[PDB]
Amino acid sequence: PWANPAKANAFMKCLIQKISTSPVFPQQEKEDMEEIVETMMSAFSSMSTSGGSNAAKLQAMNMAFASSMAELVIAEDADNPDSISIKTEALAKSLQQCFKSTLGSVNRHFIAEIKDLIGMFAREAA
Amino acid sequence: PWANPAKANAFMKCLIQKISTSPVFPQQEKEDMEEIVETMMSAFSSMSTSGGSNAAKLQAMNMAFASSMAELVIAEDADNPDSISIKTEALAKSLQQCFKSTLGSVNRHFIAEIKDLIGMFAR
Repeated sequence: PWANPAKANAFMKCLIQKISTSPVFPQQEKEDMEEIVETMMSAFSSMSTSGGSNAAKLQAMNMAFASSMAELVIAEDADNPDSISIKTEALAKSLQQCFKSTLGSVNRHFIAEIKDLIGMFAREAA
Repeated sequence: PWANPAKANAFMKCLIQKISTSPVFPQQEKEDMEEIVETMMSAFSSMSTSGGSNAAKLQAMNMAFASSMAELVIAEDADNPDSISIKTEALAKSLQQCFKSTLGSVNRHFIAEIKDLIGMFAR
């Protein structure tokens, strides 16, 4: 995944541009996805050595970022499993494009865990 | 869950005290868990209540806080996955008493979610 704050920050700014410019998500989702990832990037700065190694911490902080986006897609459209499916692809593609415009290679390890987080979080509502 | 700032600080102080006093957790994980729970709870205090932390924004942070503790346990399986239930039940206990001592009852949902989160993060 990411490590340097210069990479995680530019990843969020790309993501906040892809999300806010995505008509798939209603305005209630565009600003909630805004503050959710904005509260995360402010946290990926208050680390142990800030932009440092962390490992366990950086890993856990990545699953917090993934679960926050995974649940947000679920919690805002749990009534319709169809919208959940189309917004998962609209979110995942916005991720993959930002992995390319900041790193140059998509790491499916973080994207597959999101689709596994969305898949599990969907059934917990059932 | 720990939306409003007052509720979040009491749960934070309880959790940090329960993790530091636990013998199951090693020395390093007590530190990394403290950083994650202080980092996560400061995110809850930025919005809080039901207006700033709406249901969608709250439930996202809840599982974010649940996954941050779940993966931290999953990552530091330095004793091997062979024995991670001891750290799962210990985190489950520490959450149950902090639930009762700061909110009145226990939330069997947020507890079993961590069980699902730890279980799925294992594979």
